[PDB]
Amino acid sequence: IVGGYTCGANTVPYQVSLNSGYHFCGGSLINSQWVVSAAHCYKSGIQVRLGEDNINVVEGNEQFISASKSIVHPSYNSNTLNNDIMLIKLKSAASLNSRVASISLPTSCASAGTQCLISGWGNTKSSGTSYPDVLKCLKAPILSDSSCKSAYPGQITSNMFCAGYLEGGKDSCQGDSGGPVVCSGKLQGIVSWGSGCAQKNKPGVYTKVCNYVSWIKQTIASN
Amino acid sequence: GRCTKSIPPICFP
Ligand SMILES: [Ca+2]
Ligand SMILES: [N+]
Ligand code: NA
Ligand code: NA
Ligand code: NA
Repeated sequence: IVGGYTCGANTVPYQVSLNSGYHFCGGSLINSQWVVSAAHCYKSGIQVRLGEDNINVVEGNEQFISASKSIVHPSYNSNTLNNDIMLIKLKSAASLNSRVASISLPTSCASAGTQCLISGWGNTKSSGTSYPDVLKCLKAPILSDSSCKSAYPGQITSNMFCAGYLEGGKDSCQGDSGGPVVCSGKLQGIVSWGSGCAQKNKPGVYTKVCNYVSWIKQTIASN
Repeated sequence: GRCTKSIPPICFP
């Protein structure tokens, strides 16, 4: 997250870190045994780390649980990034508490201008790299479809939206992929892609979770 | 340029 703030320990209790001997992507806990992340974050060897603040220190409140299922959307397109969503089933259920909590799925899509909370352990610099120990947060609005498409012509599918800013300085960045965009208490987005981070006229692009609620429910029910 | 926000990024020309 570039241009954000330190969230504070466990203030985003649905935020998970996906770990393979290092943090590589975020995710969002949606029930005690399932996490939403991005399709492009799929790999072998995923350990889900719940309850984290400082990802480099065992502070208390962590739960480390292996993925037992990693389910990339069957129609994920790795060149266009359409359908950039993955479900992870945890090998055992997480112990839910005030520091480890699920986030609700949308009942409808969000409107432009709604303020959302974007969070993660990604790079905090728009030029160069700095990876934070503790979770970072950014308040950011949903952009209109027409402005999103103006910024990224021919690339924004019906399963994407833009959020953030156009003046530069505030965005998600590398290492934030897969993590949450939460707007009035609903998981509306998954950090996906952009042209750089925090660049003028190049807002972040996010998977539109409201299009996948039925797919998520059907997939969880069958697994 | 156009890149995913993973470690490492996946980028497109
Ligand atoms: Ca920790
Ligand atoms: N725009
Ligand atoms: Na810029
Ligand atoms: Na259903
Ligand atoms: Na990786």
